[PDB]
Amino acid sequence: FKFELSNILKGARISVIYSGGDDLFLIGAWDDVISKALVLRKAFTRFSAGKLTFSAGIGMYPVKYPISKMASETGVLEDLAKRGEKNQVALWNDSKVFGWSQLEEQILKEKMIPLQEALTNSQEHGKSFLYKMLELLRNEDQINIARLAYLLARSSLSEELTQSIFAWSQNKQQKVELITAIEYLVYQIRE
Amino acid sequence: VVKLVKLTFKSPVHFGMKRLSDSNHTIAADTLFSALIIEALQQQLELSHLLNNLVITDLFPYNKTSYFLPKPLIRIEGYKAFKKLTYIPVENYSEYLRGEIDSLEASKIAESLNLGKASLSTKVSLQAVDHNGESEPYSVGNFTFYPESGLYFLAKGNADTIGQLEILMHALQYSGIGGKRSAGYGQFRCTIEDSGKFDSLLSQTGNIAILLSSAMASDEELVDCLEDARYLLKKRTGFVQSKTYADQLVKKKDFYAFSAGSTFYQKFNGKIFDVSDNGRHSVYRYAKAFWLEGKI
Amino acid sequence: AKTKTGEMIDLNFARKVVEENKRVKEIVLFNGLTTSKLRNLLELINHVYTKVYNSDDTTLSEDVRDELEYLKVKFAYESGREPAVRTFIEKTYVDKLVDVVLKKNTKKIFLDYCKYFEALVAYAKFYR
Amino acid sequence: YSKIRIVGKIDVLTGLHIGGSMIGAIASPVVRDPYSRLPIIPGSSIKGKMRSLLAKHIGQDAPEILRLFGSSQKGAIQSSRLQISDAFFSKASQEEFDKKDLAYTETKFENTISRLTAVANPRQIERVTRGASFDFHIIYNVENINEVMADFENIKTAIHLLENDYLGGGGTRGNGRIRFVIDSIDTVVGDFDSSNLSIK
Amino acid sequence: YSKIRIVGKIDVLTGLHIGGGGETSMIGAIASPVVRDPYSRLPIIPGSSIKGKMRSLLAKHIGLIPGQKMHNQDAPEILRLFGSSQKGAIQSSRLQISDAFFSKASQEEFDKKDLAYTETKFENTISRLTAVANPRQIERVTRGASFDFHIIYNVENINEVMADFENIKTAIHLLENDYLGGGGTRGNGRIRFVIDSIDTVVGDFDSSNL
Amino acid sequence: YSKIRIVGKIDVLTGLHIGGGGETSMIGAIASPVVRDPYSRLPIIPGSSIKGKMRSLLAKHIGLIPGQKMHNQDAPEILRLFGSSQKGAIQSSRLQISDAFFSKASQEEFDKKDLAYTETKFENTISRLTAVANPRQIERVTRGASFDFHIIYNVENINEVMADFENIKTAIHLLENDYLGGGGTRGNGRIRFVIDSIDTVVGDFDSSNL
Repeated sequence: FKFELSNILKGARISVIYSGGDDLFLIGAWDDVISKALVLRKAFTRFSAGKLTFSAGIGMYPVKYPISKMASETGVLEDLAKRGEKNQVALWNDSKVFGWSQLEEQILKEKMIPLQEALTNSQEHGKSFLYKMLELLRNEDQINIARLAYLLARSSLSEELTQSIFAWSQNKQQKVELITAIEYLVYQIRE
Repeated sequence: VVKLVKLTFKSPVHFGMKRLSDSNHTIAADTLFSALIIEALQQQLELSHLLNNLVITDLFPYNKTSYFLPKPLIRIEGYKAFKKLTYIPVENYSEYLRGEIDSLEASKIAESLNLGKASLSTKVSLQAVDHNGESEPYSVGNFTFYPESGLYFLAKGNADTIGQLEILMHALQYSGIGGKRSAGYGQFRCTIEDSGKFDSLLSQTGNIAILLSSAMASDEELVDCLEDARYLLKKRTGFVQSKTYADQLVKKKDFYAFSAGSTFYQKFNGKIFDVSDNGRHSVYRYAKAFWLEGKI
Repeated sequence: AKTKTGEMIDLNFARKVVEENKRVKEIVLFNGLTTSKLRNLLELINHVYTKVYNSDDTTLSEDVRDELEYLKVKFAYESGREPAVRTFIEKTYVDKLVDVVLKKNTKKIFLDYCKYFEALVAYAKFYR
Repeated sequence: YSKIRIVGKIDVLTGLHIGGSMIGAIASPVVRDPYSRLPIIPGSSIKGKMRSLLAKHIGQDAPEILRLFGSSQKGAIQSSRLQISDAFFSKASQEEFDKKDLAYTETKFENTISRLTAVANPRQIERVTRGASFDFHIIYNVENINEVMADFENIKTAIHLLENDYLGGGGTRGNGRIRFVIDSIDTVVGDFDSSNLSIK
Repeated sequence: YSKIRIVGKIDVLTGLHIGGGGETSMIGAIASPVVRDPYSRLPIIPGSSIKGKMRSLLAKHIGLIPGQKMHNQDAPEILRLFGSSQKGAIQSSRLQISDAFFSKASQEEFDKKDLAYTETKFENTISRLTAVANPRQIERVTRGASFDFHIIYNVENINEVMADFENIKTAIHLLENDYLGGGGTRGNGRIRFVIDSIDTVVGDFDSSNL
Repeated sequence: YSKIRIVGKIDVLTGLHIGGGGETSMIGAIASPVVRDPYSRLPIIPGSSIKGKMRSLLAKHIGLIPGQKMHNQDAPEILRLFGSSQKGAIQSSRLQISDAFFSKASQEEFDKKDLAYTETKFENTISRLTAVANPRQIERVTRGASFDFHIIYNVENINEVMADFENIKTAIHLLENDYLGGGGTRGNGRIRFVIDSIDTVVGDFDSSNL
């Protein structure tokens, strides 16, 4: 909690308010807090040999936002992850709750990384393309799934990614992950 | 003459305990008694009768299904569920005293509570903006009750005392209770009726006794009552709320009282305490005891 | 509603029927159906869709019912002109669903038919 | 000591925003009831707007507005006479919006064009849809009988100003235009006569 | 304290398009819907869109300071009229410009002759690279339409009321020669203001000469 | 900040077709209509069409950079005149070309002859392998019709007004030597510009020379 944690956070814009005992409280850049929370999770598994898991809640706030409200609202997010059976994390909004392996692998690496290389590689693709896909996603009507396919058809995106994005949208769980993947890319690419 | 008074709250309530941000779902008997005293002062009604002849219970949750009493402080031979279990339906509470309630049923009772939802309103003060300043934000705690749910309390007193309580509660309906009343919160509607069930819980004989209201005994009663007790000692502090008291608002003297639900093997009569210091009028705090007898 | 062999008509069936017809050669749909004829039929259904959209009452008015009848007439005319349009109309059962919409006589069923048509167009674009 | 209940409906003439997030999502949600999710108008907003308009009209320091809206100054502790409950979305308006499948709160897309780069920044705000109605309850406390008429004339001036003014949000840009319809004025507590008294 | 009410008509000289949000689009439907009053489904002119255009035109006429970063660095007349948010120098906006709603007179006129309140203008964009048109559908309020606009002026400094109304008349004259809404450089949004009245709703002020 | 208003007329030398979709017609009837003003039902020339044709011709004349892909990459004069949206170099549009409406004098002249403003041209396509005709009916505005345009020029920089109006003159000359609307390569949309008045409506700029 105290000695090893400092080595884990090395190289990240993170400030430990307190580690106390089992309960942690950290404040830092939104990008590094998410990254180190995954790194904390994997180091915790090796330390505990898998017998122990920890549930966390992650929030995103502006700098001018009060510190007390950061602790209060993010504690409720942890309370959401703790509410589910054992290993859970609550990222950003309460609706976005994922397993630690799900957030690291199914979201950041499976989906976001292909999206990141997509924008750079394609001149036509722009934040505008991401937002248009995001509007079709987050729409319960199944018609938007057809509209996504229509949007993907003329989008001039790569065939493998076009099949990948279409497949993720149809599945109920994979859609949530695809939505989060775009958001993270949108947040990471602002300005 | 035990009378059940049920409050159904139209708008959210603050019911502050330590700050403006935090909100309590209920209030202790001292807060309601202070509100009654203020109302009697406004209505030009004598305070002596209310102070002497009235013993009131803390406000407690209720739904359409069950009325919830405080968890008694008794030894338990898991524990997290009992910590989470703050209120027990009155029929369940006798079983809890008998000790038949297990951990899973304790958690089920705790989740059964559907009193309402606690929120936090974010507001501003724009007064400085006119006088070449900046606005300042602040936060007010709120608790909005579900449509079936509400709060309740039991009051025992003489017939005239009960009628005076009825009039004062009729006025309190529009006066409101809690923080930030007269600013959009605390508005409620009250209905006072005799309750056979509560009277059956009232009349009972047991080895142990449990407080229904926040209370504290005098020193002479303290000597006998304190021994062989499990209690929670809660601090009652606040700012005086009156125009007559002083030119500027003055804090009340800090008080410490046994929390409602505390178990005493020896019962003690309550005392109305004075937490005023160097004020024009004495500030009254309610520490009278409402007792329920139980067997463990 | 439902098709022959008891299959269910939905956007899932729109995708399925666009896929089964899809033949590699160039990608050929419904034996030579082009995007332009599909967009012409979509223009017809879009005119009717705008008529209904502007309205708020759930029951289909007389004018939109006559519009659906003329839609059936245009379906027949385009089927007669082009074999591929006839094949598309019989495989997707669009005129039969126009009959079903007329039978139901509600805004919900017409909007669902419009969604089905739009899904057919979208998946035709996607699978090309 | 009497109390006068004012029962009224506030009509949203233009989309109302009382304020109170995820990318691509309305970042300015209106105040809503935590349980029923019906948007509400906090009684604090009404009280503050009325007090501000009374300050502008009379001119705060003035004894009349301070008695009406409460005073905590040293030596001048005054209880607020106007206790205004948060406005609640009305039942009739709720049914009229349940018909035709209309949402209770419209979202308004707005942009700001910079004076330097001419670029446009987009904001999505939540506004209570025009045509809504919020029941409003106000309790006037008759601390002194002699000042009742004067206080009610002050209320009337404040109401008239608010009719010509807005309520919450950016009202200089069209949001917050409201109209007050008062269902009744009545003495709930006490023997005071409020039949002659009209808020408007 | 006084409030001066300015009620009038905005007549659409050429089709008016002010963007709308939160509606997904059917394939083959309008690409850009206009902002509509959700209760009545009739298009409206947002008060903010008129205030922003009016203020922008008036500020350009008065003259922007070199490298003006914010809207609070405008001339003292512009901040006096439309409001300022400078830290420690906040000025209340005298102009409260409300939303302009599709008038019932134009409603009756368009119900006669069976005319839609809005019309879809079909457009395209021929690229400079491949010379291929890319069609779009812009919804626009019809040319016959009229909108009832309602502005409030706050009489804070009586000595500046005449100058403020002169600036208002200059801004409205600029706006009549300018457009409102989007796409105005391609023929959209041209409008005419018809001031029905300039009444004083609040106070004892005399506004007959304005 | 000045606003100069150019007002004149567009004379249809050869039948003008500006395509507007959204119309269903009977089997064998008119296939492609023209853009019309919904309120009057009379043919219109959108300001989008005029601005797009003028900007395209002017950009061609000044020159296209090799491998140009977007309109924001046009010459600086074109971006100054018709507007731009490039990142970090947003240039406002000094030209605000408006929709050209059917002239009332031309309407009365056509009513004198009992003549319809729009003619249905009958055309066909002869296949190259089957030599089978495919018939089409295209609506066109009748030759001899006039549309009165309305252009607003915003004098942002006093120095460049003469050069801007020289470019406007060049663009109008190109458009006169070119067509407007669709089908012009096959003899449609030939127009003539007759300028009636160039005057400074807003400001104190001197527009006598222009």
